[PDB]
Amino acid sequence: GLVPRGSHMSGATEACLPAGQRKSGMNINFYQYSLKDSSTYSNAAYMAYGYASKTKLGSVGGQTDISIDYNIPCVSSSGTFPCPQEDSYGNWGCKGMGACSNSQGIAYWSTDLFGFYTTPTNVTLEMTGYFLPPQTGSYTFSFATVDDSAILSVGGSIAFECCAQEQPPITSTNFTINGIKPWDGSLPDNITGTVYMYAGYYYPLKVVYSNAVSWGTLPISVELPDGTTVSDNFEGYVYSFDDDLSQSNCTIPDPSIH
Ligand SMILES: OC[C@H]1O[C@@H](O)[C@@H](O)[C@@H](O)[C@@H]1O
Ligand SMILES: OC[C@H]1O[C@H](O)[C@@H](O)[C@@H](O)[C@@H]1O
Ligand SMILES: [Ca+2]
Ligand SMILES: [Ca+2]
Ligand SMILES: [Cl-]
Ligand code: NA
Ligand code: NA
Repeated sequence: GLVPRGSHMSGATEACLPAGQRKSGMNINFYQYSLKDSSTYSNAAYMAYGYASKTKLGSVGGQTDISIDYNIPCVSSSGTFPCPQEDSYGNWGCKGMGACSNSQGIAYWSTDLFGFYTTPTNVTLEMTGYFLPPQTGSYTFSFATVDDSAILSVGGSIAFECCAQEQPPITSTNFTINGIKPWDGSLPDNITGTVYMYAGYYYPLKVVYSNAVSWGTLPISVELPDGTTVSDNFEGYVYSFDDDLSQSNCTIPDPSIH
């Protein structure tokens, strides 16, 4: 045939072609989350959108290194140093530091998350931007682990609306990766999700992440169509655009036929 037939049953992921000035990296918004609240983040509506009904603490833009690896302090005999969780032991010490005099269960303030001074022990944050595939094909996004709760969403009308990156969150719960902390706190069923993408279109991307206490972890990766993996540093793949609600042609409801 002259033209491709298109993905079946309108199944292509919606993408975007924003016409404005592209910015490298994602925007990170931070919102209040209560220390040791082990229920709010179990919820889908909260992780999709309800987080933004909490106080907004601040934001930072232009972030290309997006994994989280927050370690609480150990107030040790030799000073205060961050403790990798796997090195913690007893009640409690940190291997190579001896016993720690401080509590695991209080809030701690740090710039570890994106340079923004907040409480990484207890916070929710929303990463938004557009993923630019260099290759047409299947992309597999993954979280290596999740501590405490996270989702990843890809696509127009799923992550956010085309050319409307800065708007309040949309209500879609059609997550690409559902990493929500289960009520009965095992691991989530699946912390990887696949999207078929067409090169050169901008795909809305949203990550929402919550920590309730102590350590926080979210190692983010994507496997490209060519089989290579990009981990943590997404420079060259993620971008931001200021809203332009007036750009009529911004949404591409089916890239395969566009
Ligand atoms: O923790 C989130 C991000 O914080 C930034 O300031 C850098 O340290 C990144 O390497 C890290 O991925
Ligand atoms: O699961 C509740 C909790 O368990 C541990 O205390 C640590 O792994 C925390 O980071 C985690 O939030
Ligand atoms: Ca829409
Ligand atoms: Ca935690
Ligand atoms: Cl030790
Ligand atoms: Na860690
Ligand atoms: Na520290």
